[PDB]
Amino acid sequence: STGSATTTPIDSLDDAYITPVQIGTPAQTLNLDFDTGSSDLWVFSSETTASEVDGQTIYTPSKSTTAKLLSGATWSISYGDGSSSSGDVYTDTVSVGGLTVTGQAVESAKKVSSSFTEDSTIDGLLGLAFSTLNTVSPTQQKTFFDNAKASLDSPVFTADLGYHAPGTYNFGFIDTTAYTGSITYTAVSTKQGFWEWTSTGYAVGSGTFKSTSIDGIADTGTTLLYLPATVVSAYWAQVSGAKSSSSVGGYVFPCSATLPSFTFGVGSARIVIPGDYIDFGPISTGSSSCFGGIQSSAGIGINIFGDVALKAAFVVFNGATTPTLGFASK
Repeated sequence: STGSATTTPIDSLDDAYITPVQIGTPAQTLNLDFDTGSSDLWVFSSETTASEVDGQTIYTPSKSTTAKLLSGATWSISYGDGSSSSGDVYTDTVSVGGLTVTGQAVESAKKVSSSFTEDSTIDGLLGLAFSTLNTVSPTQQKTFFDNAKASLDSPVFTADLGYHAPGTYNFGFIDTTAYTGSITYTAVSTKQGFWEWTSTGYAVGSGTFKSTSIDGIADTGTTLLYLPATVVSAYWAQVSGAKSSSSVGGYVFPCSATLPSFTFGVGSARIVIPGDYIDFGPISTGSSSCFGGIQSSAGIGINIFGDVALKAAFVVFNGATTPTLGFASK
């Protein structure tokens, strides 16, 4: 089997992407944030505190003939941005782009933090990291990809995110028309539960490539590219007037600037992020200070190849016995 679904930016900045997911019988379609940096499929639901729902589409398990409470199971998650959610668990039929998993754990939110409430476009998350991070207790549950893997033609999914445009998530096959050149594959460590790999270096604009190992995660659930402070400082030094602002919370730059590209290494291959991908617009409406899309990871504890980096590539998440990642230009 295979599945193919379109993923769509939630706003004009590509702050996140949403993909429609069918849950239950008859289907209830919710728009989920596919997140290769976490491992819970959770949804706004009929059980979510009413004051914490503001425009999202909710899953109502009582209206699904295939929904079953997973007796005794609860979940609770905190994300790297300070947001959180928690609730109980059903099993139900979940389909993505024509690919169906029966008995998928669907984590029903009783509580969500304010950042989720305030984002009416995201009805929940679908985690695509390794199932070792799944928060369900006392019986940890598998991700949608883990449950589907055995039935897939090939044990892979691919992320093809668009710049200011829709893209595609494919399950079970590699669309050879979706990229240029060849896919370069690189080793993955699953020791932290993430799609963790080592980039071979970087370049700023037309500058020379710096060979240096940068360990990081391929994370579709993070908007920006978070890299070591040395690398980020070298990038922003090429933009006149750019500075790190503690009050804003990162590097800002004059909105009048033309940004240079940023290149990262995948083995001997190179992925070029055009400068425009690094512009996240005015820090506040009407401001002439613009927020940068490459930021320091120094306060995180890990480097994060988020959407800014991933949208420049066709990315293969290879879930074979020994997982690997693949990157191609497109």
